[PDB]
Amino acid sequence: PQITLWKRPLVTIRIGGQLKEALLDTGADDTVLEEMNLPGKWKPKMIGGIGGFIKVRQYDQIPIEICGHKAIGTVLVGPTPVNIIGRNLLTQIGCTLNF
Amino acid sequence: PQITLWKRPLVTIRIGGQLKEALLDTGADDTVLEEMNLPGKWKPKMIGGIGGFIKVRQYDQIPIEICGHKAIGTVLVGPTPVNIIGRNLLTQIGCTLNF
Ligand SMILES: COc1ccc(S(=O)(=O)N(CC2CCCCC2)C[C@@H](O)[C@H](Cc2ccccc2)NC(=O)c2cccc(O)c2)cc1
Repeated sequence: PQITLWKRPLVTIRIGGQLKEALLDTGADDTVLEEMNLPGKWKPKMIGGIGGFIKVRQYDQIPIEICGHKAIGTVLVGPTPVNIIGRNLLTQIGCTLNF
Repeated sequence: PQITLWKRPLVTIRIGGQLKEALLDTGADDTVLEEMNLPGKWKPKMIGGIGGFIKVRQYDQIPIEICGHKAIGTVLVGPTPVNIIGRNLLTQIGCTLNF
């Protein structure tokens, strides 16, 4: 679809048979989800945002269906204010900015 | 134009006699610029993201040129690591997400 920006670009994603709302975030390098349980080995990681650095858990090769489009990639889990879909997966679903 | 997301969506913006590189950021409600001594009235504000909150100065009705598109609106000025063009100005240059 085409998504305008007068409202937050929130979409439904499917991860582990759970539906969640996530924000399409072109300013985010990474995909970062609020506290949740995911299967597999994780590696501790640190990432930086506007307010400083946080600790997150890195899960690789995780499938997510973003608004009907399939991705399989790195998902970070941690204390993000909102679930965000970043560039690593935006590229997988063929998302571009247009004006 | 169409901007892919393989790399950070950085573009040239103009605010007075300052050209700067800024992120076209669909995850940002508002525009946040690195510290600069803009003229006129402002109000203090706190904004939050990954890592917590920072203190900014909100300036209203500031003209910005973004990739040669004209915009005018609210700009938040403070100790951000990166210049951020938020949805308030993205809608004004006609910016959409497409996939
Ligand atoms: C109200 O206006 C706002 C409020 C918040 C923000 S925000 O910047 O915090 N922010 C708002 C978001 C924050 C997360 C939850 C939803 C709200 C915009 C976001 O795109 C930032 C941009 C960014 C990039 C690099 C360094 C610092 C910031 N990305 C990131 O925080 C980010 C960058 C690179 C890697 C990464 O893992 C995350 C912007 C405008």
